[PDB]
Amino acid sequence: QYNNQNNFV
Amino acid sequence: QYNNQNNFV
Amino acid sequence: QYNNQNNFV
Amino acid sequence: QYNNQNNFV
Amino acid sequence: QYNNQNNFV
Amino acid sequence: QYNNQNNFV
Amino acid sequence: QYNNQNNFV
Amino acid sequence: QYNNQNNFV
Amino acid sequence: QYNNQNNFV
Amino acid sequence: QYNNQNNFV
Repeated sequence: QYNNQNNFV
Repeated sequence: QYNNQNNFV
Repeated sequence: QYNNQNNFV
Repeated sequence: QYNNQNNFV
Repeated sequence: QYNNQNNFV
Repeated sequence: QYNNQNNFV
Repeated sequence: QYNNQNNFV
Repeated sequence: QYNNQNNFV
Repeated sequence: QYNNQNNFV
Repeated sequence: QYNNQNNFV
């Protein structure tokens, strides 16, 4: 299981 | 299972 | 299962 | 199962 | 099953 | 099974 | 199974 | 199974 | 299984 | 299993 999340402001 | 989410403001 | 979502503002 | 959604503003 | 949806504003 | 979709704005 | 999707803005 | 998705803004 | 996703802003 | 994701701002 590969879980990825990223936020760029 | 591959789970991906990204936000670009 | 491949799950993908991305938001570009 | 391939699930894809993207939003471009 | 291939599920695709995209929005371009 | 070959599944292909592309969007060009 | 080959699954491909690309978006070009 | 080959799963590919790319976004170009 | 080959899983690939890339975002270019 | 090969899992790859990259973001370029």
